Amino acid sequence: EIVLTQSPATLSLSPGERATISCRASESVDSYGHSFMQWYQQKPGQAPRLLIYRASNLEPGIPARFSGSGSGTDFTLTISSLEPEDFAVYYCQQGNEVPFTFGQGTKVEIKRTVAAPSVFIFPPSDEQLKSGTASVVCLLNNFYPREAKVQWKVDNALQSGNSQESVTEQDSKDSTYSLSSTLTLSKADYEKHKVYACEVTHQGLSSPVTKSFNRG
Amino acid sequence: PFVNKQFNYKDPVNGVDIAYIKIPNVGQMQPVKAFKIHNKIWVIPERDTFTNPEEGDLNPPPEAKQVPVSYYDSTYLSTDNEKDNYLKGVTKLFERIYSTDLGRMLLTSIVRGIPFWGGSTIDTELKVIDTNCINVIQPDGSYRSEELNLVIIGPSADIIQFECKSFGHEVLNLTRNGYGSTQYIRFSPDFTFGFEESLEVDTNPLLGAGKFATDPAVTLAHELIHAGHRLYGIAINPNRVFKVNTNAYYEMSGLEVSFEELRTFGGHDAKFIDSLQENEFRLYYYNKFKDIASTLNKAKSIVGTTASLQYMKNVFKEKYLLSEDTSGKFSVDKLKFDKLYKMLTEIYTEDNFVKFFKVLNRKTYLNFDKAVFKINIVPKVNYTIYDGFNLRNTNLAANFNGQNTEINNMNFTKLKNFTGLFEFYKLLCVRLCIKVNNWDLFFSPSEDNFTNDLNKGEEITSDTNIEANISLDLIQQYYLTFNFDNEPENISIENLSSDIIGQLELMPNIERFPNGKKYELDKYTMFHYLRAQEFEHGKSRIALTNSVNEALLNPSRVYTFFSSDYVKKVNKATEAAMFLGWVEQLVYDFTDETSEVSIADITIIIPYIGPALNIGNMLYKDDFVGALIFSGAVILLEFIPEIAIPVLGTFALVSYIANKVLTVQTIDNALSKRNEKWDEVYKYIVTNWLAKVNTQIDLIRKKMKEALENQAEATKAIINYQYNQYTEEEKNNINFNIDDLSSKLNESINKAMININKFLNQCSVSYLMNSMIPYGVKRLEDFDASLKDALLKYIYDNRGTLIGQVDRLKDKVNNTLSTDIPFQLSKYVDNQRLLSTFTEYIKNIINTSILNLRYESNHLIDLSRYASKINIGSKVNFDPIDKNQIQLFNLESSKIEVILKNAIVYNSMYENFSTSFWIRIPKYFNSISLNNEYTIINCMENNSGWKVSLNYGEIIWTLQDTQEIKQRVVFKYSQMINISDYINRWIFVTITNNRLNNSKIYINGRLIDQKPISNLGNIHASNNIMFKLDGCRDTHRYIWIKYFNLFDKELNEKEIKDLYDNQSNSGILKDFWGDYLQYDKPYYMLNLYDPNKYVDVNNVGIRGYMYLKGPRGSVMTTNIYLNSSLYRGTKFIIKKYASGNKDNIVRNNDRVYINVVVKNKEYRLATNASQAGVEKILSALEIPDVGNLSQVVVMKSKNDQGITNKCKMNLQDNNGNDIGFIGFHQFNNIAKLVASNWYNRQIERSSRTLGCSWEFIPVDDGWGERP
Amino acid sequence: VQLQESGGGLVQPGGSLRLSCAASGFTFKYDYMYWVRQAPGKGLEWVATISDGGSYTYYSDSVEGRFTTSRDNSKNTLYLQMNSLRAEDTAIYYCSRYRYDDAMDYWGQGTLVTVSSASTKGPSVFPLAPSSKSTSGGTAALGCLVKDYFPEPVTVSWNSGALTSGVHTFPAVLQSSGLYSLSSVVTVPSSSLGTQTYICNVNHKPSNTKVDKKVEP
Ligand SMILES: [Ca+2]
Ligand SMILES: [Zn+2]
Repeated sequence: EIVLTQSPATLSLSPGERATISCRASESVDSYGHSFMQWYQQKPGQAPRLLIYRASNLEPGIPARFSGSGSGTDFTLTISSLEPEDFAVYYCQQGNEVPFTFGQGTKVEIKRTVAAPSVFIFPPSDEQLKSGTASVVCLLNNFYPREAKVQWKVDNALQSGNSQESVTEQDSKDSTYSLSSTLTLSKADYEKHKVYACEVTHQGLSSPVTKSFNRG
Repeated sequence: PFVNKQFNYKDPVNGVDIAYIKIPNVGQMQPVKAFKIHNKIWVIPERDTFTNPEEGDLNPPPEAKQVPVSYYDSTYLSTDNEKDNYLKGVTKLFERIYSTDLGRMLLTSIVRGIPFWGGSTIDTELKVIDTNCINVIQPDGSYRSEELNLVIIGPSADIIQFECKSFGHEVLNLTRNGYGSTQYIRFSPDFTFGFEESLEVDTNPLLGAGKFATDPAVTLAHELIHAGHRLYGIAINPNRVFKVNTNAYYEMSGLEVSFEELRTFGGHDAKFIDSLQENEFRLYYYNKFKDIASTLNKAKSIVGTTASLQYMKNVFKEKYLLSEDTSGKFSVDKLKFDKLYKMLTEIYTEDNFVKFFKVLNRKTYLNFDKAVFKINIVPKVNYTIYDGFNLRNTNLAANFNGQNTEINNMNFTKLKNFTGLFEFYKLLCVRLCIKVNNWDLFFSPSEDNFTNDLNKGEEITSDTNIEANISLDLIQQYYLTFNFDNEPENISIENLSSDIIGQLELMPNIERFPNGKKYELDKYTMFHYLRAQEFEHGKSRIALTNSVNEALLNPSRVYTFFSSDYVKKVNKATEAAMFLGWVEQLVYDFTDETSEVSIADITIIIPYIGPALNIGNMLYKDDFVGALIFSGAVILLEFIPEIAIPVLGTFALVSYIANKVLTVQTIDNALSKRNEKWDEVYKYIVTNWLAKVNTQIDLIRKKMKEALENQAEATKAIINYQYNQYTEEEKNNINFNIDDLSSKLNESINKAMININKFLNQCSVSYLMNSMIPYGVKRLEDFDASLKDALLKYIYDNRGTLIGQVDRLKDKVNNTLSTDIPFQLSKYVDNQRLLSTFTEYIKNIINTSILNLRYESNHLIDLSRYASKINIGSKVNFDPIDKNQIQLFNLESSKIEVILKNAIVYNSMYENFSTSFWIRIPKYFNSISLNNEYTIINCMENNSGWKVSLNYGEIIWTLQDTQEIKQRVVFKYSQMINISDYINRWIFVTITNNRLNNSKIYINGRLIDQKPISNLGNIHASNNIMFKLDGCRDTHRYIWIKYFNLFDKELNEKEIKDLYDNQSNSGILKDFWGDYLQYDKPYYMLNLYDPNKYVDVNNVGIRGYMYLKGPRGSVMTTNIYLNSSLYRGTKFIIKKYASGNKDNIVRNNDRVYINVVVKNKEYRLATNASQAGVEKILSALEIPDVGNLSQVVVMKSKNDQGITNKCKMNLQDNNGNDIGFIGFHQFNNIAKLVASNWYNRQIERSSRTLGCSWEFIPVDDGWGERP
Repeated sequence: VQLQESGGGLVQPGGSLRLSCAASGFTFKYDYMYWVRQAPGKGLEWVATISDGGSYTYYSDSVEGRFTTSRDNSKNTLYLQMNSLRAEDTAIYYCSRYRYDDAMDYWGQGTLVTVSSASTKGPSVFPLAPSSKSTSGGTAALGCLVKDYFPEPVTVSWNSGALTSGVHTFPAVLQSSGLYSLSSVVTVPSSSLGTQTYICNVNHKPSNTKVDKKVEP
């Protein structure tokens, strides 16, 4: 088993800058005068896409900003001048011998200026209550960077471990994110409480913003 | 001695040996004057105008005889002077015959063969047959009657139709039932036939041009041989003929050839009769002799003479060689008969006579007469008893010169052939027509002529019969047993009636062949291409010679098969002090256009045989050499014979329970009768080949000889059309002779024929050996297989009886039947030309291979003609430079499958056999390869068979008998080594096997590993051989393989080495890996004398120099390899200066330039040669700046003298002289590159490695190092 | 020139399943073919390779003795027989062609193999009504909570795939219940809201559950 250590593990970079991802084989990856290192790009929900083959050969149909180099145990994929279309997980892959093996992945995130979330607050449908649980959703729409604290408060009693987060991926026109936070309570807990609010902290906000409703 | 008197025709009748006599006749005939030249022999110098009363006139008949030559002269032999001459000529020829051993002996046999007696309606009495006597008129008018063995007459209408004739009977077949009859030979010594030879040129170089004359003593012998068979009553029935197919456009419209005639000519013609038919006849006449013995025995009385019964009984005893006992009873001894019959039928033959007279003679009845000549042998200045025409101590003594009708023309008068040139013809057209003379067409014998009993099984007993070739030595042992006196008596007999009534023995029956007969064909045939070469014959001045027919449609219709160069040269337009010329120059082109020559069985190929005859099969165009290599001799043949060897009848042995002796006897009989059986089948195939194949080739041979003649006549003519428009004048001023121009072109033509004959000889044998004999050898190997089982089952079942010898025999049986009985052509053929061709064919083991894969004209093909099919996988790759090099990758479509023909393989073929190949195994790079044995050549049917496989650092050979278990031999090499002889370089593998012994693996001619296989098998012989990487678990791997061969024997050490040198391609230089050295291709240099160094330049230009510096790096992969780095130093590119070669391969003795890359810029490698002392330091000079400096290098691969070598680069100065080989100076300093002549002086006196020993190393994926 | 791989679905631990990659548009019968897999939100892993003639196969040590790869060159099809499945085999499964002697260049869409004792549930669809207190502005947001389904995936679309700008659809979250849940939202003018009607097209193909929920105040 040839192990391919890929680094850096994450990489966040502005468009038009240089990306240099670097792969490293435990044993040699060369034979018959070749290095059978390939580089792949995968976007969410798509099959991996060949970029580069035998170490240095650009795949026809892939644009020039991608080059590959190296030999033996050390290979390097550089992206000459990044686009925002290039948020991906990039993988090196050896083909020298069985077991054919992959790198652990490298996550190119793209950078943009700071963008303020829009907070939206959503009460449980009536239909949902009659089933005996309540979901309150808190949408943060179109922001960057990803880091965000979303605290749930109910009668400003701070809730914890009864809500989950989810994030879209970068939305390359904008390199923006969106996020849902979803507090689930039983029906009994929800209707022995009046005011529901989700408070958000983020770089694009001068001070924490809260959206609230009450039942009715 | 043979004729004691001179006679003159004018000498007066005396009743005794000069007499007017009478003969058997239909109705009344008048007496004719005859002379008794010898006991029982008379001559009647008179045109035969009375034996055949349905020929009245001596004129040409209204419809012409179907013979190629004929001659009518109704006034011949009409006067007395002629009659005298005739008498003298015939006498002379008997003396000529009787003066040879074989002659003295034939004639004794003739005098001795009195026709039997014969008559007698009564069982108990002997009576003379009347037709076997003449009535001899005496001076006083009375008549005595006289017995008579033979009479020579003048000829009938067709003067040259010489026959044996006899008088028949109501019931008895006197010439076929052992009785015999008097024989009447129609003959003249005043005429002879003309024929052409194209065979003696290879023993007799300055020989003739035109026709040669048949020596008339040979013709008379031919007739006396017939007379011999018919006097001993053993002539073969004339209904018994060699029937010919006749319907195909190219087949001889027709041709009677009787078995009697085949027998009589002998030599290779007698060999068309198969053994079965030969035996049928011998048995038939043996039994007819028995019936004579038993007729004699019943005889108690004897009428019509005063001689005793006993006396007459005793005459016939001596004739038929009967055994008499004490009681007077007679019987035929099979042994004494066998000998007598052999002598009459196999020794008394025309071919044998030719040996004794030492004359040139047609060599086969199929070599037709072409002319007829008047001659006159009576004067000794023309013809002697001892030399015939070829007179000692004269110009005529030499190369059968006396019988050359051109050279000895004062002796042969040309006569008219009364057979029209297109009297008998077929008409060939193309969908232009041409009449073609029947006697120019092919002989196609019907398959019905060739019968055997090979299919019949045989029961072997302890009784079984064990048999038991005609040299001059053997003829001598017959001669020495002869008794050359006790001549049979002339005895009184009682007068027959004065007119002896008799009819000639009535022959068949036989029929005018239909006369051509149009054929519409699609291609132009070779006869068209032959007619195009003809003209015209002709006068004004046409003869615009040219290629591409229609030439046909003039003239000049005059096709040639050279090359406008030649058509253009001699279609000018040239005079007159530029005759001369022109002439000088055309004597040259001819001998370069005709002596022109160019596969390892057909060594010499003449590439214009194609164009001349359009061969043939003949769709083109003219790389006939391409098609010949691709397909072999078969493209020459006009019809493909079928090789019909049936499943041979097997032997079953009879057991003799509790009987040691009869049980061993029966084994010994089984084995010997097997030895007989190969002989039987070989003999059968040779016979087939002689009649159906070797005859097609001999026609083509004559046709070439003609094509050449055709061209030299067309050329000679076009010259004289010129020289004639001239001088003239002077004219009387360039006194030139076509007679010496002829002399010059015949020498030329003969030289061509020495090549052409040789080429066609090899075509004939090669076909025999590789397309006929193998089919036999297979049925023979199955026959053995099955005899071996039987014999071992016999030895097993009688082991009780054989207590003391069960081993000795099993070993005898296994040793005998495991070994092929070798084919020897000399056992079957008498003819030294074919024999020496065959000896040379055998000399090369490769011709004997049963598989010989080679890339030719754009496919991989089997040159041994044994593969039924060669399936080439889609992703196989042939090296564009040397397509014999085959790359197979680890894909399943990169494979080649070879399938042998079913009718040619046998179960035991891999019991003694061998295989060789070259291989390049790339270096192993990856760890999965460390423990991964994979197959690359696989010949295995359900677990059994053989395979070649590879593992890390190993080549493996494996046999698996018969459903387990294995044996295995291995060659192991290291990848932890500086410079390997083996890693990624071409190596020559040979695996030999001997079932009773061991397998051996050889590598580059050297024995590596051997191991016993005597514990096996047997092996299941597989149809298939798969070339494919099977089981290789490195995705990226491949191998290169080439020059695959398979052999049906176990090669010895020497054979293997020869084979190694033969396939080394030593005319061509090679790089380090073994591939051909190429132009315009970068190479790193390795000096073999210091391999831990590489080349550098300290400085560019004449100031700098090149030097060796060290060390080289290492290259490695942990656990897999460790080697010296080879991609180091300053690269070299070899550039073209001189050439030819359309191609890029650097050949031995090429003159080249050597460029030298420094920092991606090429420089010229050069030196100042007048620099003092032997060593000239080399430099890298700016390409356009070499000045007049020494830079041309001769690439070498051998020295001289032929010993190959690693000193590649002999630098030369600009005058053509050697400076020295390139190597390096030291031990001083500083390892500069020098050219030193010292090196040239060593290479001739030793083959050791020297400072000039280099190897060129190109980049190669199989080495994998990274520059 | 494409590869459609089928066979994917839910299956009990210890159970079995057979995938079928369907090749068209190129010379299948000459090319090595590889199977590669990716556990949800995780790295790519090689599973197996099969030579062009089908005679030689290679397996990753993790699936050796347990998966078998075969092919039928006549129906241009590749097969992955898959036995005694474990939880860790849960993954999207890709076939790819190996262009000799370079790389795997063509890949299919993949097919999801989910290994679990759990049972298929179709989801519940709840609207997320646009507040109300809104505006202001512009620009109000609304959406769908797709809740309690197994297994992945569901797919959402708006107005039959018409409205697709301003649309965000979230990764599903494996809740503590053991059932997944996602939500999908869209921002739209306040203005056009009581007039322009918005509809939520939800699809859990794995239960044959199509829900078309209308979202409104
Ligand atoms: Ca014989
Ligand atoms: Zn004859």
